[PDB]
Amino acid sequence: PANLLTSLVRAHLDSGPSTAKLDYSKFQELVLPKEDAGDVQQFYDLLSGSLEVIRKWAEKIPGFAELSPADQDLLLESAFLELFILRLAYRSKPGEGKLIFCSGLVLHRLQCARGFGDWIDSILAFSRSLHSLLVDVPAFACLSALVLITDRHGLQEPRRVEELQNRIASCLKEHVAAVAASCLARLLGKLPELRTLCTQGLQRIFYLKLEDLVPPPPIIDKIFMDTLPF
Repeated sequence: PANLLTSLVRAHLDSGPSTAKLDYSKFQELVLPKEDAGDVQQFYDLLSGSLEVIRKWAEKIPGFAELSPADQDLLLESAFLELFILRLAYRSKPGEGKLIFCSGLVLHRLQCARGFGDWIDSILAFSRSLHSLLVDVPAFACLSALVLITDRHGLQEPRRVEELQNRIASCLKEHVAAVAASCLARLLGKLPELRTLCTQGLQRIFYLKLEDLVPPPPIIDKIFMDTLPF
């Protein structure tokens, strides 16, 4: 609460690199002057890097393993892209065009751009906007959880998901009051912006599957296919 807040913080901090574990060996500060196979493979590799991490993070959210197994899977699948983006935006340093991935790998915008396409600029724009809110770690630990624990079509126990959402929203509300209510509304406003960004992700994967230089890994492909409402 209390403990909830602390459990949520501990789960967030254990899901990402220590500042000490950052890896700059591939980082190129000046990128020399048409997407190829290596760019597409890296795109899928970067996305796949978060899969196990977000799963283990979710499992540490109190209540989440008390949802039905099918609702756990559906929540994770539906939120994956949004969670990948939000955590990336928050971890990264958009004033330097530095992307920081959950493995600790650091890359410059231009080293990713051909894989991600335009979407990476949209993600950096959202990241600079996220950074201007100066969201502290506890608030972010709640927000990220709220991205995951939210209503989706096909949940078996939507009310229990709603109750867990309420608990976390309450936790966040109280925390924001303690530290400092339009801040709260500003924070919460990032959730719909994130969805709209997730859409450009689905557009980029669609384009890549069309192009078919390298196919998406099975797990990313499944998320894509299951998250299509047609």
